[PDB]
Amino acid sequence: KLCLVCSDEASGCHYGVLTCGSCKVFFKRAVEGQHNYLCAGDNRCIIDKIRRKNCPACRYRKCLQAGMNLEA
Amino acid sequence: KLCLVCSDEASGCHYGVLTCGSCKVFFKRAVEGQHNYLCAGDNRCIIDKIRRKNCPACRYRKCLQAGMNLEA
DNA sequence: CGCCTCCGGGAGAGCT
DNA sequence: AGCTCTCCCGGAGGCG
Ligand SMILES: [Zn+2]
Ligand SMILES: [Zn+2]
Ligand SMILES: [Zn+2]
Ligand SMILES: [Zn+2]
Repeated sequence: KLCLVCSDEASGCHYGVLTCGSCKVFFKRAVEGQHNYLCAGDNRCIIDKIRRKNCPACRYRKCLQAGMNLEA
Repeated sequence: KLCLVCSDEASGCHYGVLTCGSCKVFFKRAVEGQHNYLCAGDNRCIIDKIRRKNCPACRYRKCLQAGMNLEA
């Protein structure tokens, strides 16, 4: 039921991991677009439905840590 | 709204032709399967929802004649 | 960003 | 086994 990256309600198993719609699309864009992000805090930011936009850096890291792979 | 091959409820436009979902996957498998297929009747089998299973030979023939190709 | 639609295709459950 | 067919998830394209 819950997204392993932000804990919004999960919409399926995406790129390997139980994930919400928005994190699926975010991850795809993050890898393909080869953006390189930057944490403005400690790399410890809180990623939930309310704060996930704030730190793409930590959100992307949480994505990686959950095991998201573009070709799972 | 009706599959151009078996007249079941069409699920959209697959490989060029308005078809149902089972005709989509059947055609793909037949083409790539490099398949013999011999009709047990006289190449005039009735292909509908309840009968499309019996004769791959006619189903495939009907698929091709409907314009299904693995390009579009 | 977060969401939509559309169609391709993997997979696995279930015949046969 | 081989075949059928639905469920689920992929990319592309587009949108506010
Ligand atoms: Zn999420
Ligand atoms: Zn951060
Ligand atoms: Zn059909
Ligand atoms: Zn036949």
